Amino acid sequence: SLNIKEASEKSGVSADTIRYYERIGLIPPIHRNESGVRKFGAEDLRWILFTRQMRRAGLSIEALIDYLALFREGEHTLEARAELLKKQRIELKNRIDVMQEALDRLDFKIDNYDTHLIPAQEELKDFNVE
Amino acid sequence: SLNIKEASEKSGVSADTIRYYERIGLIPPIHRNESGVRKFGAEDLRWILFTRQMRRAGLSIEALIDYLALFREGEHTLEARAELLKKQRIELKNRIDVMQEALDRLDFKIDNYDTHLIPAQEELKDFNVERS
Ligand code: MED
Ligand code: NA
Repeated sequence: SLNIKEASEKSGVSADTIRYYERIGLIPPIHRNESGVRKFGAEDLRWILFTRQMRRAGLSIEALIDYLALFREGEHTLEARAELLKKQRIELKNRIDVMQEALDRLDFKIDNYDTHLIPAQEELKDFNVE
Repeated sequence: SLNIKEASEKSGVSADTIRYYERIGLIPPIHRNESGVRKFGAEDLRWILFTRQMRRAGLSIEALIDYLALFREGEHTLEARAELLKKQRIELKNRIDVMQEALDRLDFKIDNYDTHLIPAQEELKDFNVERS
């Protein structure tokens, strides 16, 4: 198993972020060895990586906290977990759709520079009139 | 002409957000009337709308300020403006692709629940009624 410094280097998540994840219930409680120190197993690293990934994708701490809490309650929460993730999925896909509309807008503007504005050496206003 | 209240309503952007965009150079300076109040035209609204959409997509405030600055400088900056947009495009595409990775991960986990874990639980409940 890994100590926290090793877990940080492996996950690309800072040691203090890992401490925070555990304290507020984003990742399961971590084993403490005889000397009082955290020792991280494979499933701990998987929770760390999942948290890092979902947070960077915009899922809130509060949803992720709820999901781990249901997970720790065991099999009687399977249906509530599938539902929670399905709600997060729709929200995420909506965020993706928003971002893609902006990328499409940027692509249109860039095509306009490449195809029209730069060859004419004209601003869009200029060019539109002609 | 629109006033700021009209421009805020039409653009879906708060009046204080509009004032902030002008103040820091995200949108071009707005014409003032004889009273000193702002009067908005169509290109103003087009800039407010572009700014809002781009900021919401995470384009940096500093990139958008540079883009307007180039625009205001004139025709000689056209190539530099396309390069700026192209750089922002790459970075936005990368952000989207990372979000899509996360979505694929949620779908995988959701398929495991709906395909495997829940019907497994359901099958056991049936076994237990049809054995009782
Ligand atoms: C470390 S996240 C694992 C997610 C798990 N609860 C599942 O059933 O797919
Ligand atoms: Na070890």
